[PDB]
Amino acid sequence: SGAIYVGNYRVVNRHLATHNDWANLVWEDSSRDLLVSSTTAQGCDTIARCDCQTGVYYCSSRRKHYPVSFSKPSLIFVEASEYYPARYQSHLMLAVGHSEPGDCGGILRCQHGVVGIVSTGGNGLVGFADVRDLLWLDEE
Ligand SMILES: O=C1CC=C(OC(F)F)C=N1
Ligand SMILES: [Zn+2]
Repeated sequence: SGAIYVGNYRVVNRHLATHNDWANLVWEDSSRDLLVSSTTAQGCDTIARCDCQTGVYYCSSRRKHYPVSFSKPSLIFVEASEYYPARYQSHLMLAVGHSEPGDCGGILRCQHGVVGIVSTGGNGLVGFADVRDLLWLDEE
């Protein structure tokens, strides 16, 4: 589990969105595994605006933050998980690291701020849904 809180936006894995998220929907994209809902209170997070390929992510299944190198966001085939069938997921970054389903929502951060959230795992990789292209998160 986990979210990004930027301005009056809450960014979650689409597959973990709650009824309240869907009732306060700003934007969602199944292909990206992302959903954004509106918040009443302002959030503590700053979104990275950059093309970093190194950062640190939180792994809940290890209670640990790991430094990683990661691929640039791309359209990637993802094997079946407990929460999606095998499918193509867009805007996904991969790193070598540990990820189980419940690790989804852990933050990946670089020197510029929040890069994305854990969205995939298995076979020794961790996949992160990028948010750095979502410029509208920073305004309005
Ligand atoms: O292997 C699967 C097939 C379908 C899924 O989607 C949904 F049923 F959770 C999840 N895992
Ligand atoms: Zn960066």
